[PDB]
Amino acid sequence: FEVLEKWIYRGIIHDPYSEFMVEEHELRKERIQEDYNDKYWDQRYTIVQQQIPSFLQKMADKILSTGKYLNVVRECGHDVTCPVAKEIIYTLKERAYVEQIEKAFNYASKVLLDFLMEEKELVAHLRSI
Amino acid sequence: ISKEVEDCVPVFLKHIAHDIYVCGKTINLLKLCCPRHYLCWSDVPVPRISV
Repeated sequence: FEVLEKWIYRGIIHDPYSEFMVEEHELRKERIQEDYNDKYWDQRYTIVQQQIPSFLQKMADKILSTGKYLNVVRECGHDVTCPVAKEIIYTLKERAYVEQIEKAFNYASKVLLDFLMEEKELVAHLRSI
Repeated sequence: ISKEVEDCVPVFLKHIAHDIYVCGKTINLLKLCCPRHYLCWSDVPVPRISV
């Protein structure tokens, strides 16, 4: 849960041994200066199958998206900070972790979309194409 | 409603044999379609587990 708390609230994946469900491929070696593969949205931050906890399999896809979105603003130097980092504890009969994963996921997409539609404004570039 | 013709009158009473079947398919359908504010999967507040 401590690893997921870092990945959901920041792009960091400390994961000293290869155990966490998300993995970070060093696809910078081939795609850098020119993001030939647009790797960030393709094969930079990718998923692992046999290291999924089996209780988080319903939120499995969302977790990856939750954290990848953080990087493409944490890559460009605009400071991205979660408003509050809430701690998460295993529990049975009470999926309170579900609501928290969602509260973080929604802030992630919201921040990236707002920055993109004002900074790197996409609406104007799309007209002048 | 009865397993084969072996209905459990003790648990179903044959009454909830049909009702249980219905509720299961409707929640699974609405939820399947999309989280709705009133239910939104397990967004429903403190429903006593009871049973």
